[PDB]
Amino acid sequence: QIKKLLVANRGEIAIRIFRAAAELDISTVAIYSNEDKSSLHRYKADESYLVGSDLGPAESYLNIERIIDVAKQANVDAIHPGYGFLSENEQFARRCAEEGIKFIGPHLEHLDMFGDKVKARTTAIKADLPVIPIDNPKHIEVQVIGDEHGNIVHLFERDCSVQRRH
Amino acid sequence: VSSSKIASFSGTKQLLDEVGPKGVAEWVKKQDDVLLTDTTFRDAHQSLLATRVRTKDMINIASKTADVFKDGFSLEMWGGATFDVAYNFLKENPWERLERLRKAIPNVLFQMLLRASNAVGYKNYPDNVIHKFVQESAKAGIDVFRIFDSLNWVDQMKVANEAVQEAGKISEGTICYTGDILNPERSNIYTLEYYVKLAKELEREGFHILAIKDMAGLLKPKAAYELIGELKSAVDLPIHLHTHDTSGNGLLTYKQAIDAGVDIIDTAVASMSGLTSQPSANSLYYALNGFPRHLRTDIEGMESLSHYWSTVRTYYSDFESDIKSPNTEIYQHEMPGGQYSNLSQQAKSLGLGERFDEVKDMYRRVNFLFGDIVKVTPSSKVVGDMALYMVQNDLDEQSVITDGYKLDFPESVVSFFKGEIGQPVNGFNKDLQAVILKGQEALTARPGEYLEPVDFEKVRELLEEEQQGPVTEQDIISYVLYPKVYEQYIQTRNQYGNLSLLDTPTFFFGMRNGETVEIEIDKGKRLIIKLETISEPDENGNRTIYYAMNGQARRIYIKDEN
Amino acid sequence: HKFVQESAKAGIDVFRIFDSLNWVDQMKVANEAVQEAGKISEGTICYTGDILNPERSNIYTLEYYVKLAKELEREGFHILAIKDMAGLLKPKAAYELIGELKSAVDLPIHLHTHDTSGNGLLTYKQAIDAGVDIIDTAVASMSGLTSQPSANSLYYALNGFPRHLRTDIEGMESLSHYWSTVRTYYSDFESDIKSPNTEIYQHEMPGGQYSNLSQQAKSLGLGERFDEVKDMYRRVNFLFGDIVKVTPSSKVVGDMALYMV
Amino acid sequence: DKGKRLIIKLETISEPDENGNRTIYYAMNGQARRIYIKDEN
Amino acid sequence: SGGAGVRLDAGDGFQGAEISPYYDSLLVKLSTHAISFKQAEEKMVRSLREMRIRGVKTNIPFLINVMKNKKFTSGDYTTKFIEETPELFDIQPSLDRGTKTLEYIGNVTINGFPNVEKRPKPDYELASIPT
Ligand SMILES: O=CCCCC[C@@H]1SC[C@@H]2NC(=O)N[C@@H]21
Ligand SMILES: [Mn+2]
Ligand SMILES: [Mn+2]
Repeated sequence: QIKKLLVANRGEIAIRIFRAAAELDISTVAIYSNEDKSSLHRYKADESYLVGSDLGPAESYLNIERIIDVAKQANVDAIHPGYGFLSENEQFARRCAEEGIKFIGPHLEHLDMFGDKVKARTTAIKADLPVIPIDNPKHIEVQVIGDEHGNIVHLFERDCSVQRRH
Repeated sequence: VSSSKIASFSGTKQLLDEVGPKGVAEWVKKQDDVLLTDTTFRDAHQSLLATRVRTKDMINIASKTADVFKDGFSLEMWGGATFDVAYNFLKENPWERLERLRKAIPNVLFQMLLRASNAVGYKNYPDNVIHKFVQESAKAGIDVFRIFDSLNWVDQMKVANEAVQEAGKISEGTICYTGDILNPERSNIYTLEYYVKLAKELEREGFHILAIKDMAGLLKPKAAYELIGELKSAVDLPIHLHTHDTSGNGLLTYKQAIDAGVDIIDTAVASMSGLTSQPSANSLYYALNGFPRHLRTDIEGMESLSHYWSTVRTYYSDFESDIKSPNTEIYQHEMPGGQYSNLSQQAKSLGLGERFDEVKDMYRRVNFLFGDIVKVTPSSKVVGDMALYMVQNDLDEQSVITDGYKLDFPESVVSFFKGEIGQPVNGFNKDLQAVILKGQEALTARPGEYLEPVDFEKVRELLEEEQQGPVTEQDIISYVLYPKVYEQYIQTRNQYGNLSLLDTPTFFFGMRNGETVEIEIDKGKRLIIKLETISEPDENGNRTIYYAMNGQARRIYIKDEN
Repeated sequence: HKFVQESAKAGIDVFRIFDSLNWVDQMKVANEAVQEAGKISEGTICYTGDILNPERSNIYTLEYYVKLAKELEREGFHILAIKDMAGLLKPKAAYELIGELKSAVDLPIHLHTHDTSGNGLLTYKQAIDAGVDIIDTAVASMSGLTSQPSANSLYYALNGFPRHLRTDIEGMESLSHYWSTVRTYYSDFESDIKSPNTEIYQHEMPGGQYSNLSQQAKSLGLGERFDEVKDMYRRVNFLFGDIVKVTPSSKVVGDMALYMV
Repeated sequence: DKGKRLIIKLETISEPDENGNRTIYYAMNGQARRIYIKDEN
Repeated sequence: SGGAGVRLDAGDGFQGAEISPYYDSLLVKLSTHAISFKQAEEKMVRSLREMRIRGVKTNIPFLINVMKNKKFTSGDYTTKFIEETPELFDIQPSLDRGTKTLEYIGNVTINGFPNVEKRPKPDYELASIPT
């Protein structure tokens, strides 16, 4: 039931989501930093706002408080964080629901369940999967899409074994 | 200031909603403080910047003005030269100015200056044009109509008054000041009893507020005392003083009218005030320290508004006047407002620049020749045009009769003697008049009487056929007022769109290489334009502009004009 | 001494003597020089603060000026001068201050103000009701803003009031017109100010100073925070114990304000 | 070479910049193509 | 790129963006798709070889160089791949005629030729060439 959507992000994932949103007939907001005044992603939404003159290049996309005004200002009612600033962040999520704004990610308990290291380890053992100590390793990952109704499929795997250190 | 905060203010606007026009006036009368009407949006720049200031520059501080003037009586923000100019030079719609400001400043009354005969027009209109204009202006947000007449002829003021009363809005009936009541030898006619008898008249005509319009800044400090003291016991109407600071005596006049009990005064922001503008509100506020009545305003906000207009005024420097000092010669010639400059930029275009002296001198004499008249637009244009002509043809109080049969007087004079601007207070010298009309008949009644009502039907079907289709009430009334100028606005708008959205340095100067410019369209959605380069001219003389609009590379073709 | 003598000889008849801190002991030396030269010695008080407003100073009160005027009468000045170097003298204040001193001291009172707030003329109006003997003006085309109030203007302003300006206006309009043209030769030197300015009452910078002090604030890197410099100029006044500001004391406060931002 | 060839339109050259570099706008085999030329004196 | 099996998700690249040192530089996301894995690879390499990005260095060649590799086509590869395949880094820049020729023309157009006076450019007889 979402009339408009703000992306707490930039670049490809922003554009990507803007497009998804356009497809569902949804009005979209973009945020930018002073360094992104002319980044592609500013242009590809219906609405564009400065996160604030006084906020540096790194800070712009990481200020929980400041992003959320832009939101409330634009009569927005959902935020998609994309990946890689506040997408994993426990506080940002909490804040969103509080302001009435819908966080497009898993539930509040999931983020710190999985976000810490030491805690992920506990969770898995509670559903027993493997762990302990790695020759000719292969990096394999499984996409899962679950709803808010305990219907949770998986979209098979990928093979991210082609890497340099990080 | 935030719109939420503005949505919560109650000022003279919502007063009008609750108590109606007669209730507003009543409430003016009970205020101890002098109330102020700010004139930054009309008369300040009409006087200092040839009416050039653009909606965009006003929209920008509107929310700060709503906060700053919250306790004001009104914002004078429409009428005068602003309708024509906006359409004509700024090529923007003065109705969009009215309505965009209305939304941003919901709390304070809106004032416009409304000329009796023709509203805001330039010729004479039938009565149903006046009514249409006032209907639509009221609908669009105008609350206080300062109805004035070029010649203080009350008969000519009635039609507008009716309109405003019907619209349920506030009519201020205006008296224009000339002569000098301090000086028995200035005039028999323009004496203190003359203002009293005319106040008493506008009051019997149902005007809610009485305005003294001192358009040539002629009302001397003591005279302001005397005049307002007499009017206040002569009538029940709140009195609303308007003057210009061209003599440098604006503040003192305002002080004296305050001691004498005036209700509302017109000031401007400091940076936009003084000489031919109104006296400064920032100064008066301090000038009254330790006297009996206080100016009702926020000076901290005013100092802040002044700083804004300091910078914006800079955008308009090609439109500043020569005038850089007060002038006390006005007491002799009585040249209203800008005229003194509007009329030298003209005496030069006729190889008279070298003897504007003798022109100043003829203006005065001409005034007594035309039998001592009130000199606002457009009567000041009559007197001016006659002075030019008379200097240029080496003419005389006596030569104008003797040699008048072969003379060929400027249109605007024939038209004054023909009655087309109304009836002067002292009639026409019949012989002066014969020699200028050369036979044609003068009007008896007020001009509008003689006019076929306009048929807005025919106008609508003419606009709809010209434009795509759907056309509004404002469009229709605009065209009736300014046919040529309205059509030129549509053509411009087809070619180029809504230009009132560009900022002023872009609207006048374009852009420079490397420049990036943002045009605000909606909230959060702006046109990002950046200029990569300008080419050399092709064969048919077209230079190619290389933009990057909204990131996207883009290419435009302009004919170089040389 | 050598300067006053030569000056006298060469045609100067009236010496207006002022100190930038209103320190009487520093004026005695020029005064003795003027007395010895048989010429007129004008004893200047500089106006600061704001005698209408008790919050402004426990020091610059009506009583401080009265006291300071009598002290000048004792050193044997022939005229009393009030230099309102920043135009801080509000209208009601001038009325009250000229009142007191006209009953405090038997000296003619000579009033000098600048029109920077826009109220100059109003001030002269008020001082004139209060009994004042001489005022400083300028011709219209040489007046206004940071200059003197207009003589031409004051002339017509006082029509119908009891006293009047003793001058020839028709001659003044002529003076005005001549200077209006001459001013033109000098345009490369024209103030940047073009408006009256009532922040004058908060920061108290004299004369032209607040545009020099603004040049300077830019020629450094503080043009954007000029609001902070105006504020510091003010605060730096109290830091220094609340002082009269005319050359060179006003430079001191400006210099300090620049330094501290 | 045999039936491979470069089609170049020079559309415009720009006024220089502080660093002292002109921008040449071309079209090349169907492509917008921008180039930086240093300007010696 | 475009065409069969190619998907492109815009990042920072276009027209004339400046890319800054402030964020992860990602110009385009390029994905390809076919029924065979080899076929998707030879699709990737087509597409990579089509791209032109100019004014910045890119990682295209390295990427070409992983695609072409038998040991990635084999499918049997471990996260130890890149580290135990040193020759992924063997990168020749080819003689990008086009670019170079624009540099030369630009240079002469602006700074003229050594011994040669700046006149209006010849090829000024429409008498072409006997053959
Ligand atoms: O400074 C002049 C522009 C550079 C032209 C370069 C050409 S390449 C062949 C010939 N050899 C040179 O040293 N310069 C010209
Ligand atoms: Mn006016
Ligand atoms: Mn001085």
